[PDB]
Order: sequence, then structure tokens, then C-alpha cells
Amino acid sequence: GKSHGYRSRTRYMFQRDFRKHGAVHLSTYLKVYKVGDIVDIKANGSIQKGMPHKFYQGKTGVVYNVTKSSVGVIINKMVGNRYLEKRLNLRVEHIKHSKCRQEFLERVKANAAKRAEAKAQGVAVQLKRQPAQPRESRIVSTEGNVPQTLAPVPYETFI
Amino acid sequence: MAHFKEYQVIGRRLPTESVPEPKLFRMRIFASNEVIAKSRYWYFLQKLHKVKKASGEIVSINQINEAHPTKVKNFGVWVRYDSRSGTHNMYKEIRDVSRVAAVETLYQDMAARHRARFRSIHILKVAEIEKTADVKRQYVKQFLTKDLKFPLPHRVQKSTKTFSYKRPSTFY
Amino acid sequence: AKSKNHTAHNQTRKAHRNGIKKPKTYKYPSLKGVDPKFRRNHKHALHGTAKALAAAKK
Amino acid sequence: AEQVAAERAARKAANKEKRAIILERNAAYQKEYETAERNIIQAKRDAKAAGSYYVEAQHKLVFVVRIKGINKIPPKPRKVLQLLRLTRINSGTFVKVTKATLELLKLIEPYVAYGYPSYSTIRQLVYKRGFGKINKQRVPLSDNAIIEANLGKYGILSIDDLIHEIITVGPHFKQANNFLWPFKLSNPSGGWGVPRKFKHFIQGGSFGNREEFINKLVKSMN
Amino acid sequence: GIDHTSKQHKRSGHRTAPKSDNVYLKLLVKLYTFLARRTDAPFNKVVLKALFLSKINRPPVSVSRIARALKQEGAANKTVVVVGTVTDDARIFEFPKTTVAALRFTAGARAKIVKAGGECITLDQLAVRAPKGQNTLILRGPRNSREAVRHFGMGPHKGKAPRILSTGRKFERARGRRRSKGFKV
Amino acid sequence: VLKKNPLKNKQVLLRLNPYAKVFAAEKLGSKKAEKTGTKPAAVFTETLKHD
RNA sequence: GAAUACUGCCAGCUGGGACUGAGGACUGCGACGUAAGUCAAGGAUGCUGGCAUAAUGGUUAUAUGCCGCCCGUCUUGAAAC
RNA sequence: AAAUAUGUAAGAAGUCCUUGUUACUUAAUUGAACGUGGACAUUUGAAUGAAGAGCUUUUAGUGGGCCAUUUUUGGUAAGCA
Ligand SMILES: [Mg+2]
Ligand SMILES: [Mg+2]
Ligand SMILES: [Mg+2]
Ligand SMILES: [Mg+2]
Repeated sequence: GKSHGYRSRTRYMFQRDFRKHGAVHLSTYLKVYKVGDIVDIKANGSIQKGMPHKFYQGKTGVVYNVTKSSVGVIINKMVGNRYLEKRLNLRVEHIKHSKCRQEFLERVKANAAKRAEAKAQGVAVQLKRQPAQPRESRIVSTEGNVPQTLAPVPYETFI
Repeated sequence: MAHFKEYQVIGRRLPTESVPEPKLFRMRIFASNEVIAKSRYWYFLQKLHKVKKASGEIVSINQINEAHPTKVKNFGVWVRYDSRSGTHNMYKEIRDVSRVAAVETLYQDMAARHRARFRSIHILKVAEIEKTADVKRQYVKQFLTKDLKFPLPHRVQKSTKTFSYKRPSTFY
Repeated sequence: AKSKNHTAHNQTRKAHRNGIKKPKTYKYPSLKGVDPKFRRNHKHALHGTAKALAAAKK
Repeated sequence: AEQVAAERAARKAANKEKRAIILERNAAYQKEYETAERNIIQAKRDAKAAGSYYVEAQHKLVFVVRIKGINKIPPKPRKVLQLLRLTRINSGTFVKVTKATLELLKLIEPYVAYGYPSYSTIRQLVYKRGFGKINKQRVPLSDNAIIEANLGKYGILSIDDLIHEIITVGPHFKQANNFLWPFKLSNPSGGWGVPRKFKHFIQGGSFGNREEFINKLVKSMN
Repeated sequence: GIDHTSKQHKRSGHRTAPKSDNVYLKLLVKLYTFLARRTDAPFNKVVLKALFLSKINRPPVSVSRIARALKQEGAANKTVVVVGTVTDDARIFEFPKTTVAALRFTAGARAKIVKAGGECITLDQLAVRAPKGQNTLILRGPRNSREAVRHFGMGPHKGKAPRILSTGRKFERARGRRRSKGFKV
Repeated sequence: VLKKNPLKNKQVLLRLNPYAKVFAAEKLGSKKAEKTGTKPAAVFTETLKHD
């Protein structure tokens, strides 16, 4: 018969990395999580308590609850034709802060700094990001860089 | 396609801070238009150097016209092509009045005798042969003889009408 | 008399024909599953905040 | 004397001064285009004389024409064609060039022919097949008052202001382009020039980027 | 062919007219259609749309609800507008003097307002004396307090009322409603 | 009631774009360019003719 | 020192052919004219001829050109041997 | 250790500055959560589109499938499974 146990098909996803087994370094337990933080889920195979189900590996959620050794995370899950809200109780070994969110908060600070500086001088500071633009015109000098190249090569076996 | 032009295409890697002013690689490409010329340039730079269109730039494309279009020349042509079961190098000789016309004839001839499409052919080199006694192919040498002259027997005249009243002749 | 066992054919098309919808977040999410100690204290904190605001605005 | 001629005279005065403003704007546009063209040509000549190569600025505007019918399209290209507003064959739109739109075009290459349109192509396209989106309706432009009523808040007062905002990708390009209803082109009058359309332009087909030959194609298509 | 992004020929899904054949209701509708077209007051548009509503979509408005609304700061002198029925309420013992415009007044509601000193007004008189809905106050009754709504969304852990004819012990209070009998919901 | 194409029907062409009259009068579609005699560098010509 | 090809532009000019004529007082935007007006500018008018009836047209029978498998049903699939 | 496919974010329910509540927390006038009052301009924080956007009730038929490119299992294979 078939087999659909809780940890089926997790053979490689719950591996420790190569030469990275053993105890968890202390910065994992020294990190601070608050309600509203955006966190990524990556299960540590050495910690079997509070582990997430294999579906939530690589998912990113929002903290809604903080307990003694664990964090409640909200994940939107695809079920049928709509997303359902799922609440996971995960120990901190399986959770890391989202670097994306950290960089967004840095961008918010920089946007405020630019706006305040433009409030004094340089109006219209143009806060929005832009996609990569087509290149402007340019002049390519030949001095010391005379264009010189050959043609496609004949076939030969190398055997 | 067979109305070939010859382009010089000069390009380079996109300049960076570590290596400003890259080395401006240049090729001569036979193509029907500049779009195909630029594509062929990037295909060959792709194959020879560790560069691609995304990480590169085209600094110049220029059509190269024949110096003496009305001077009958002999062209040695080195090509590399893919057959149905391998890759082969060939040398051929074309008597023609321009490089683009000689390359046109080469593509027609490769398609005819080896069923090789434009897809399968690399033009390694096209070079005018400076003098006779260096022409190696008899199918070209036979046209270099002194006071060459030949008839055109069995002339067939095209009729503009369905019916003819005169039993046509083929004299010429 | 065997039949087809399973397939997900047409299932994504059916799911998308009325679209896939996100779960419509609200301000003030439900405090279900939140720590009982925190909720119990938060009730008195809100009570005091509302009392002080009423005593100020009047 | 029921107060008719007074406001008719005032309305004619307003129209006359508005047309004087349009006339001076169009003269300025014409001189700006002439200066840009000659400066580009002379910059190429000066780089040649100095021994350098003048790499012209990368193109900022593409015109995209859907050349494939609506049946049997994978979902991702179907979605991108919808977002580019190419919902039927021979529909055309203007797209300003960024990385975000170049990826879209690269994702819908097999179903479109696109390139870099000239001023002549843009002007003829807007003059003959230009329609505005007003209250979700397709309105023939046919008059400057329509354009000033729907895009005058961006400083666009006439069909030539609209064309200028398209050919030079201005600050209000997005608004002007979205105001333009997607152009509905006929099949090309001299055919497509190829036996089979659905190969790349480089491979003797019709789709993909054909940078400056989109002008010839679109001119025959409208 | 067109790659349609939306369903074609889709009706708006909103009533454009009353479903009824009440001729006096249709006269009120044509009056407020004229007002909604020739005035920029959004009151006329709101009243016009409410004139199309079904019975469950125009729940009755109690006089106690009116009095509570008139207790709002600065709303003591406004004209209460109910596009529907105003019912009587005996839970209240004091009623202010006020103007109420409504489609229908029950006998008790009308008597209570008149005794309080106010007046009951039809929507055409309201239109005459306030063509732009000046100093009006539109009130709506409780829509979701309908008995049918209790059964909407019935399911596990939803907390809704089952659709049932007889109530009491022996009627759906067993396996499925308590842990001692199988499971609970 | 009927869409009239500019690029024909010069009346509609003139209703739009009052500058078309100045364009036609001054023949701005046939503008003679100022002559210049700048010469390409010998390095450019040698690169162009190079094998 | 020119010419021409190729490519491109003109709010350059102009000849021939085909289909269409929706709307029905005026209102608009323009153009040409010192103005008065005029105009190809928010959709055809002017002039002329023949017939005034089976002539056009309708119906019907036939002929010709091309096309057209028997419906209903169950079925993944029916003209189904 | 790819390609393709896949999670999250790109702000007003936001950010910053003072100081209010608590029975939670801190050695603590420390925090946590939620707040009063003040500041942020129109590029309110990428692109494109947006055909109106959200919400609910109720009920039909269906629950034999099959084909093609590509990936792929059993089988010598199959218009096989
Ligand atoms: Mg089944
Ligand atoms: Mg033809
Ligand atoms: Mg037949
Ligand atoms: Mg069945």
C-alpha cells in the first residue's frame, strides 16, 4: 500500500548540511522575534520538537504569537481554489528573519532621509525605484584598442 | 537571404570598473540584413569567447561594399559544415565578381551538393586568389585559358503564345 | 472493467476559472491561539487606556 | 440679444488663442526633432573623424503587434499578451523599454512582431487609427478638444503633444499610452514577405525583434 | 477572435427598477429618477437605489432606533428618512419631536410620532421640502437579524443554526454535538 | 458620425495640427542639409577594409 | 570631382479601377477670404435617358458550377458492418 | 549542482518624535502590546494591466473520458496499460 506519513519524502530536505551537523550555534537562540516579523521556515533535522511539516519548508510567514521557546507563524496555504490561513507553532531553530524585510526597512529609512534632505534643498527627490534603463549614447575610442579579431574556427577532432 | 550583404560588426564586453575599455572584437558577416548580421556576430562571439549578448555590446555595424564590383575574380572559400553524421571542412573555388555574390553561389552549391542548409554552414574564410597557377580546382581552371570561347548549342526560345505556326529551330 | 485511477488534468483550470483568492487580511486580527497570559493582560491594558482617554477628553 | 453672440465671440477667441498655442508647440516640436536627428548624424561623423565609434543610445520605444491568433496559447504568454493589451491578432501597442518590459517581450516572442518605430510611423498610426479610452469607451480622436479634455492635466493639448509624448518617452508616457486604445491594424497590404510567419525574423519568419523593419511592416499593415 | 479577459454580455447585477407593480411606488421612482439626474446631491441617488430594494433588503426601522439616531450630537433637528416601514416600539417611554419621512408608518409608529409632536411625511413631500436631501438622516434597519440568516454558512465549527423543524432533546443534540457521543462538531 | 482620415482630407488635417500649413509652405519635408566635409580617420578606413 | 544603386522621409503633385452613401432643420471643429460670404469642414448631391410593365423583382419547376453521408440515441469516438 | 517551476516583500493598517494604560515582563522609570498629541505632498515609496471591485444566497448538470508536444512507469511492443 501507499505511505503518506508526516515525514514522508523528507529524506534530503531534513539532512543537515555537509560537515554542518551537531549542536546549533547560540545566535539562533539569541535572535529576538516580535509579532509582525516576517520569517522564513527552514527545518533543522537535529531538532525534532516544534518541527514544521514538509509543506512549510521554504515558506515565509508572519509572526502572530510568541511563547517560551516557540513562535506562531501565519502561512497562506493553497487549498483548492483559495488560500487558507495556517498557524504553525515552530521552535526558533526552524526560523530565521527575512533579509528581504530587513532591507525594505533600511530602504524606508533611506527614503525618509532623502525626503528630509530634499525638504531643505533639491526638491523632487523622486523616491520611487526604477527598472534598468536602456543605455545612453557613448563614444568608443580606438587608441590602443584597434578592433582586430578572426573568423570561426575549422573543425578538428581533439581525439 | 541569397541577396547577401557583407557587414563588419564590432562589439565588446560591457565595460566595468575593473576593466574599462574592453578589446573591441570585430567580424565580417555575410547576411541578408543588419538584424541577422548582429545575431550571427553574437552567435560566433558566443562560441569563441566567454561572452553573450546580455553581457556585451555592439559598438559598430558597417556594410562593406566590393572594391571593384566589375572585376572578375577567383575566390578561395574555406567552410566548415555539418552533414547528417559529422562535421567537415571544405575548400571551394568560385569565379565571380564580388564576395557577396561568391558567398551566394557557395550557399546554393552547398545546399545543392551536400543538402547543407544555412543553419549548418560556417564560413571560415573568403579570399581572392591573387594569380593563376594557384587555382586548384579544374572546374575553375578550365575558364582561365587564353582566348576562351564556346558556343551555346540547342538554344530554346520561350514562346509568349500557346500555339506556334512554324516548328521552331534551335540554331544559335 | 477498470477505469482511470486519478488525474489532476483540468484541476488548475477549474481553480483559476473563478480565480485564486487571498485570505483578506483585516486590521485587528483575531487573538485566537495567542498566549493566554498576554491576552489577559492586554484586556486590562485596553481597559485602562480607554478609561484614561475618557478621563482626558470627557 | 438673449446673450448668445457674446459667448459665441468669447468661445471663438478662446479657440483662436488655443490654436496659436498649439501652433507654437508644434513648431517647437519640429525644431527639436530636426536638431536631435542632425546632432546624431553629426556625432557619428565626428566620431569617425576622431577615429572612434559613436554608439547611439539604446532605443527607448518599441511598437508590438500580435501576429498570432487567440487559440492554443500557453497561460503565461496569454497573460502577458493580456497585460500588454494585445487581445486579438494584428493589435498593436507602444511599450517603453526597460528590463521589466524586455523580459515580457522575450516571454511573448513567438506570438508578436515588434521593433523600433519611427516618427513617421507613429504620426501616421495615431492620425489614422488613434482612438482614446474615455469612460471605458473607444472614442475616435478626430479633434484636439478630446485630447485636452482627457490628458490636459498632463500638459498634453493636441494630437501632436500626444505623439511627442510617445516618440520621446516623456514623464507622462504611461498615462498617454494607456489613454491610447490599442491600435487595430489590418493585415499587411503586400503580405508578410515570408512563406511562413511563425518562425523568428532572424530565421526567415515573422516574429521577434526586427528592429527597424517594424516600420515597413506597420506601414503596410495600416 | 478576441481573447476575452472578462465574461461577455454580463448584466450589472443591480436592480434598475422596483420588482413590484405598485403604481405609487413607480411614481416615487420616477420622481427620484428625475431628481437623481438633474441634481448633484448624492442623497437623491441613494434614495433612488433604496426605492428598488426587496423586502428583506428594507428591514423595518423602529421608532426607538429613530430616537437613538436623533440622540447623536447635532442631529436633533434633522429629518429622519426611512426608505421602508417605520414600526412602533413600546420599550421607549420618551420620544422627541421630529420629522420622519418614510414609505410606510404603522398605526402605532404614526400615533407615537404625532403624539410626540412631530409629523409623518411621505417621500414626495420630503422631495418637495428638501430637493437635495438637506439636513436629512438616512436610517436603515438591521439586515442580518433576519431568522433566515442564522442558517447561512452551516458547517463544522461555524457556529450557525441547523435547519430544523422540531427542537429540544432528541433533535440533533447527540453524536456530532458532544464528546460523549462520538465527537463534537 | 464618420471618421475622416488625416493624411488625406487636408481640411481635417488642418483642423488638427494648424502647423501643417507652415510645414507645407516652407517645404519642411524636403529640407536641404548643410554640407560638411569631415573625413573618416585612416584607422577607421583600414579597420573597415581589413580582412 | 561627380553620378547612380540601396534604404528612408515629405503636413509633394497627379492618372485609372472597385465597394459604400449610414444620418436627415440648426448647433461643432476648421479652412479660404479685409469683411460679405464661400467651402471637399459633425455621413450624396447635381444633370440626363429609357420603361412604367412582368421590364426589375418574388414564388415555383428545371438546368448548370461547386458543395451536401440518416435521423434519434448510448458513447472518448456513429454515415457506421 | 543548474534550467524550468515555487514562498515572501516593494509602506498610510506606513515611518519617525514625545509620552499614556496594564493584573503581563524587567534588577529597574526595562520591555511587550495597544494608544493620545505632533511631522511626513501628490513619484504614498518598482513595471504593466485592471475589462468595475468586494460580498452572499440558492440551485442545474457532471463525478465512464479521450488526443497532441514535452517529462515519465510497466511491457519486446501495441491505434497497450
Ligand atoms: Mg472515475
Ligand atoms: Mg495583392
Ligand atoms: Mg460531394
Ligand atoms: Mg456514469
